[PDB]
Amino acid sequence: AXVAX
Amino acid sequence: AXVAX
Amino acid sequence: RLPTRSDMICGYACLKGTAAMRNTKRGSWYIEALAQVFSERACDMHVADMLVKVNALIKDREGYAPGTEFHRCKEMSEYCSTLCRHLYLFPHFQLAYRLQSRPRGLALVLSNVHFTGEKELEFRSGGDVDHSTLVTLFKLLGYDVHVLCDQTAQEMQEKLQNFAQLPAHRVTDSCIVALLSHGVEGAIYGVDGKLLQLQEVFQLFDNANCPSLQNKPKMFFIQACRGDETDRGVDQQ
Amino acid sequence: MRLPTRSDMICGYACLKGTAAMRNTKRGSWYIEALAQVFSERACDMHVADMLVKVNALIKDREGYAPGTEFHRCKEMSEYCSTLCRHLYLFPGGGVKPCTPEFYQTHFQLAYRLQSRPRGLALVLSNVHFTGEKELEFRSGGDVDHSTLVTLFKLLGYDVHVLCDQTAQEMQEKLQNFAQLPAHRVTDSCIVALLSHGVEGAIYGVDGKLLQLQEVFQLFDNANCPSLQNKPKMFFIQACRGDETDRGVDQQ
Repeated sequence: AXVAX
Repeated sequence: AXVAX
Repeated sequence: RLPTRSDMICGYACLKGTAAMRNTKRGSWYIEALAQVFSERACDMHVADMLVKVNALIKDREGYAPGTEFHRCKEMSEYCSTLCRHLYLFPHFQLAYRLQSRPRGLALVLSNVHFTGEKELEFRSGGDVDHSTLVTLFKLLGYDVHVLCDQTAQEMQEKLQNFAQLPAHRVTDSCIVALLSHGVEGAIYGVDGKLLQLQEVFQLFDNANCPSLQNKPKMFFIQACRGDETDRGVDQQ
Repeated sequence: MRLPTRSDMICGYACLKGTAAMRNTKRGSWYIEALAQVFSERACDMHVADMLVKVNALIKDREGYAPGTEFHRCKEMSEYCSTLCRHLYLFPGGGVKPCTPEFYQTHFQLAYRLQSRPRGLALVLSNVHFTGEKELEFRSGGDVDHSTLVTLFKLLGYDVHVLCDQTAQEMQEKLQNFAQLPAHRVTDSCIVALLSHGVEGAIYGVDGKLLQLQEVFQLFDNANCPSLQNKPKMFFIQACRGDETDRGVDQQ
């Protein structure tokens, strides 16, 4: 559900 | 009278 | 007479060296908190204080994704400011910047979400949520919102220079720019994998290249990574 | 509930990334003179970040007076960076103008707890005499800045530690010892003040070696300084961030 920028 | 850091 | 750069404030999704979190459904942690704070509190709280409430929310959030390296991870936003007065947006008049024109200023929202694969940069899922959220917020706060999606580093520099030079700034009281992309420390990616230095972006708005915004607040929100690692956090003693 | 690795810091800088700071050989740094004026005058009723806005104001207006020379009518711009999550009121009880008791009663609940005695430990670290292979000159007026801050932070309620003329190693080793002092467990805030030459992102020791400012802030973060977790930590950095003079800009 989390993803990084 | 003014000197840089 | 004036310094080269002044009356600017910049909010960052994350700290130097660290990376910013995004929720593939909801969007970035930072834009979500930023929009929530500004909506409720812009009537009675200036921008600097408001980015402190946003810092407060970001510091309390943690990641939820059991299995991955992102489970329970953390994030810290920050803002850096050369304002010389309170920034009340006024959707107190005396010790704060004039912010009375209609529109309140021009605002630019520049999302890079889809990447042409020249480097190894992933689809920013949730990026569409960030973008919509900022355009409505800025339109609700009284701003003429320009938008720009999926640009190269060259296109970004060139159109950000266009935006800075518009005649409309002569007659408005403030300005807003929001950049959402992949990034590194001090720079963000165009969709072609090439970088744009944030210093150059800020330069195009300073007192020497953008005299029409002299002595008026300029407001930058930057949603990009500033590093390659994740923050696992610390426990509380 | 857990914490990010770094949070609750405010950093005040004398000059902007790439620019340089001006110092008066007699009256001290523009930034320090302004900081001590505003803090001394307004701690009673204005919180530190708003206070740093007022310092920006003064610095934006100041311009250099040195006829003949390359520094005449030059400008400078301070700034500050914040990961604070609450107002930071120093609630002075004396020394400087104190806050009223009504002021505390209305502002205390939305602000960092700032009630201990001392309010915190404070470290003031000045390098004025440089003796190395780099072209680093004597920081005339650096002594006024030093005693201004020492007196300022005492008046505001801080147990003031001082350090003079250190090498980059000694500042790393001694900033770390300061960060690990056991008094931080019971005090309510913290103040570090670094006055030296420097470049973007680092400051020089008297040996002409560099201490990266990211290592300094790291020594006080949540992972290395558990006793200051959730406590506000102030840094004031008087050092150049470049080597270019700002000639200023006419007001259209």
